Amino acid sequence: GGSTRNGRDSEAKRLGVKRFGGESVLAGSIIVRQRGTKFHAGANVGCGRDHTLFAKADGKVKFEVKGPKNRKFISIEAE
Amino acid sequence: PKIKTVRGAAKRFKKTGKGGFKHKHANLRHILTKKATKRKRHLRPKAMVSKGDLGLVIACLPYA
Amino acid sequence: GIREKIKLVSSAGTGHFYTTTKNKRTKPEKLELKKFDPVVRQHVIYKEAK
Amino acid sequence: GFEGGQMPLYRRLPKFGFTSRKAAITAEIRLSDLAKVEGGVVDLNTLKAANIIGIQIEFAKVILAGEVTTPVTVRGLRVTKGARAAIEAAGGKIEE
RNA sequence: UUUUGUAUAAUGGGUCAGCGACUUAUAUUCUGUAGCAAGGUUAACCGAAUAGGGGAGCCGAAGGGAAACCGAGUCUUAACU
RNA sequence: AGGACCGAACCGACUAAUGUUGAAAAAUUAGCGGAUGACUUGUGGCUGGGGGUGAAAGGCCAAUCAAACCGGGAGAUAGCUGGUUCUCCCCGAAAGCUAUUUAGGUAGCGCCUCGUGAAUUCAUCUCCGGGGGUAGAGCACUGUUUCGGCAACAACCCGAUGCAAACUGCGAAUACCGGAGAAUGUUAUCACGGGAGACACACGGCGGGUGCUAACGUCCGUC
RNA sequence: GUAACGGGGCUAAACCAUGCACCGAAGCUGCGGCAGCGACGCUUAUGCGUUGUUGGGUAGGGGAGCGUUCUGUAAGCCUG
RNA sequence: GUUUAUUAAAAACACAGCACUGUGCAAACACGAAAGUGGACGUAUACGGUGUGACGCCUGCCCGGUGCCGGAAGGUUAAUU
RNA sequence: AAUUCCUUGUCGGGUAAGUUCCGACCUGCACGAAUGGCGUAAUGAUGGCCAGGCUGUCUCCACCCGAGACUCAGUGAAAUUGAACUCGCUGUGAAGAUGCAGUGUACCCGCGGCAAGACGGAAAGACCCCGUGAACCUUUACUAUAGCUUGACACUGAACAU
RNA sequence: CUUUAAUGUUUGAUGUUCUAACGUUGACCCGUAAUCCGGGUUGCGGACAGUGUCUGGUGGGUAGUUUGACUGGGGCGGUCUCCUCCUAAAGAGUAACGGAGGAGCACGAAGGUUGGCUAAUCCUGGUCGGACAUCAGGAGGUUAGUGCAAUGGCAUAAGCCAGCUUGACUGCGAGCGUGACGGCGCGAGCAGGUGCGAAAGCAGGUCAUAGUGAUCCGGUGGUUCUGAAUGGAAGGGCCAUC
Ligand SMILES: [Mg+2]
Ligand SMILES: [Mg+2]
Ligand SMILES: [Mg+2]
Ligand SMILES: [Mg+2]
Ligand SMILES: [Mg+2]
Ligand SMILES: [Mg+2]
Ligand SMILES: [Mg+2]
Ligand SMILES: [Mg+2]
Ligand SMILES: [Mg+2]
Ligand SMILES: [Mg+2]
Ligand SMILES: [Mg+2]
Ligand SMILES: [Mg+2]
Ligand SMILES: [Mg+2]
Ligand SMILES: [Mg+2]
Ligand SMILES: [Mg+2]
Ligand SMILES: [Mg+2]
Ligand SMILES: [Mg+2]
Ligand SMILES: [Mg+2]
Ligand SMILES: [Mg+2]
Ligand SMILES: [Mg+2]
Ligand SMILES: [Mg+2]
Ligand SMILES: [Mg+2]
Ligand SMILES: [Mg+2]
Ligand SMILES: [Mg+2]
Ligand SMILES: [Mg+2]
Ligand SMILES: [Mg+2]
Ligand SMILES: [Mg+2]
Ligand SMILES: [Mg+2]
Ligand SMILES: [Mg+2]
Ligand SMILES: [Mg+2]
Ligand SMILES: [Mg+2]
Ligand SMILES: [Mg+2]
Ligand SMILES: [Mg+2]
Ligand SMILES: [Mg+2]
Ligand SMILES: [Mg+2]
Ligand SMILES: [Mg+2]
Ligand SMILES: [Mg+2]
Ligand SMILES: [Mg+2]
Repeated sequence: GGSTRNGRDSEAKRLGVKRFGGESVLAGSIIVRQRGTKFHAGANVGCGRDHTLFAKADGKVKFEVKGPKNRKFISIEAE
Repeated sequence: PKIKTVRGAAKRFKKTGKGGFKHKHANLRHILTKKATKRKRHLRPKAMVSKGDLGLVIACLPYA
Repeated sequence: GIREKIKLVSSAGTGHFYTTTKNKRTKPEKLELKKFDPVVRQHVIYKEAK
Repeated sequence: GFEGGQMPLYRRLPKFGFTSRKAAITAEIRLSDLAKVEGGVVDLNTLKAANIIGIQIEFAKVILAGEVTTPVTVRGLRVTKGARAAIEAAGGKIEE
């Protein structure tokens, strides 16, 4: 055998889908590792150490797709 | 007979303005060389129990 | 482990100090490299590192 | 406190000690009191005999609780600039 | 009764009559109820004994800080942010 | 003479049967060994319990022995098993997560009950806004396969053909999150506090790991 | 020991398609009655009429009661 | 010869015989906080402990490990000062 | 072999036929020299094997004599027991049915007798596991200690030499 | 009075002797027409032995106990915390003694910033150059490279080179994610001070996700917080830290 073990939660995922109330600085999209699974853009960015899509100034969320060969990109428009 | 308070707990909790108990944070008196200076900074200020363990301190500290 | 622990004392008379590690073997010389101790409220050199 | 087998909580959190040894004698008087001390001069004692402080007590603070009206003179007691205020107006004098 | 589940071939009782198991003391916290109310209430004791006297003392009207201390603020920090 | 020989008394127990609610809490019957000896027996005395005594079996020490009997500490402790007694009315679980010298125990949370507060809270449906890589499919990639081909048997490459939980240049149903709106629902919703029980679940449908796409098998998700 | 439709027995009392009728539950309805909650019609210790709805239940929570022995009310009241 | 009184009488225990080892007597050893007593009114041809078990022929090699006996030079080492 | 797993080893003897027995071999799974090795007359309610004699041990049971059992009179128990109007088969079912479904057979009740079932009676399974259970036992488990030992200071003093 | 010998002291030792504590289970006397006991004489011994307190050793002779859980019964074996992928049904989350691998670190630069740079592979040509070192050209396009697993990600590179450097700063922190909890994580922005850039600006450690241990009891440094009559101090608190 010699097989088993396994990591834990590490949740990681979108916690602010579509236009949301978007607090002054909600989470939005954790999904660590992800530098490109979701990209920083607009009135939100940050992209913390663990690539956590920050989310600056409060407001609706966008979720787009632009230049550099598709690319996700998360931005937040004000309500 | 007057209930005996859990001497120990009475040295880690301090009843606040209301129910709240106010307590000290763990991980700030051992192996710190390899710890985030931000982690410790966000550890110095002591700050109360969680209502889920609260009912486990007001039964430990009868005369609080 | 091997990576011994190290303390960086302030060059200033102040007693404040910093803490980190270093490979006592590979690098013989002791680490010196400045920092900022709240006391003097100013940046300054930091010595001592085996 | 027995939280199953796992280490308790009153055993998981550190302990911050050190106790007064001076607060037990350091009392806290209130505006409501003051003139309630029967007559003038709110002395170090008097309050004690006025069943409002307690023997052992050695020190005490004036502090604002509300009342004051009647002009009074506190003797040998501490007071806040927010209490020494609400008193001199309604008439009064601080020891010192 | 115990079980996911018993007509169970799982437990217990041959039957009847009597007896047989959440009490009691103190402390503490809620709810209900009554008294009084920023006040409430005495303990031991005296006793004219369930009265009345006794307010020693306890709880509450102030909290924050490890504390010194400050006080409707106060710790944190050089800091009013 | 002899721990000598045969054999009663006497001492003992090798075999068998009968007895097994016995005549008997170990005997009766027919046999059996020893029978001047380390023999056997009467009376009385001495060794005391973690102690005695023992030609040694843990054997005996009053039908009791891997630590006697009696009284006391004593209502030891029992996370174990059992039991728990009159009546009507309302609501109504769980067999789960996490930690545990924990696993048939317990604690926090989840779920029940009671009370106090609070708002278009909450729910279904229609519409609008989202992320999706599962089903299926595909084969550029990562591997894996066939048949041709150009190639000192066969690499790459081209064409044609399949396969994949840990392949994806594609990609649903739908579940989930949010916004709007009507209607219906005895605020179903949230928070604080009094009281809990419960952490052995079983089968059946659907998606699966394990097993033999065996089991009234086993382990998850979901109704 | 028939025992591989429950049985009898069935050539349709099997099977397929279409259609009507009937049987069938503590479901739904009808009638009489009970209690928790809501509304309205009257009525205002309110308490009723109608009327809407709810009332399977272990662990367990909540709310109502009955009866037994004893003390006061008991020199009362019942009793040869 | 002895033994599991009450499922085991035996190859088990014992035994004469053998050996190792202790003991100089106020013996070793043992019962006993102690006094004292047993050993023994014996005294190494005696007494204890341990293993083997008439007798016959015999009883090989290994001292590294553990124990026991001897040694003291050195290393380390308690209370104490 | 009281030691041998393979194993009924192989060979010889005994028998009509021998996983046992006796004699050998040696490949001793894993004998061996006083937790003695190999022998041994005698002894043994000791283990194994063989033969004569003997027989109801058996082929294969028959008859007979007595004590019960059976009938009568007297006295007079027991365990067990939720309640009984207590049948068979096939199936169902907490998975092995007198009690459920279907069906079959059967007038009511004793007495002698036999034990297939009532998972019959009997002991809160001793096996197995479980309990942060117990007890005795062992040791280079831990931690302690009686005893046995070491030194120091006391009780404990005086002289001379180095 | 500083370096060095004889006398006397005091003092340890070693070694002889003595007697006078102490031993006598040698003899004799007396209490006593007693083997006990006591006293006396004598002999032998003698500061020894022996006992008390303290102390090192030995100490199953004796005593109290411990000697884990999961587990397709138990045991044997294996496992026990953390990280990666799948199982996991397109949000999160999930089981098995399911299928596979990793961590218990490394780095004063491998951190920060600024300026610049861009691979593998093959084809052809070129001294020694060999299948494959280095040079040229072409093709090619994340097939390379990320300090170490796997997954996601990376050209505006998070890959590579170099200059100057210490932001691997200190006090805080709107608002979030994730937990039963202890707790862990992300974070713009504020204050004080830094580094690099001309500047906008970036920097509170490394592409991210493992690389860890609560509490207690103490150790070290700082501080006028406390300091049991007062002043101090010991101890305690607070901050840093082992
Ligand atoms: Mg008073
Ligand atoms: Mg069962
Ligand atoms: Mg039954
Ligand atoms: Mg009864
Ligand atoms: Mg004889
Ligand atoms: Mg006989
Ligand atoms: Mg004889
Ligand atoms: Mg006798
Ligand atoms: Mg007996
Ligand atoms: Mg007791
Ligand atoms: Mg009891
Ligand atoms: Mg533990
Ligand atoms: Mg598919
Ligand atoms: Mg899903
Ligand atoms: Mg459990
Ligand atoms: Mg379970
Ligand atoms: Mg389940
Ligand atoms: Mg099942
Ligand atoms: Mg009809
Ligand atoms: Mg009907
Ligand atoms: Mg009901
Ligand atoms: Mg004999
Ligand atoms: Mg016997
Ligand atoms: Mg016998
Ligand atoms: Mg022997
Ligand atoms: Mg022998
Ligand atoms: Mg033979
Ligand atoms: Mg042998
Ligand atoms: Mg020998
Ligand atoms: Mg049957
Ligand atoms: Mg019979
Ligand atoms: Mg039985
Ligand atoms: Mg049992
Ligand atoms: Mg022991
Ligand atoms: Mg004990
Ligand atoms: Mg276990
Ligand atoms: Mg998911
Ligand atoms: Mg990395």
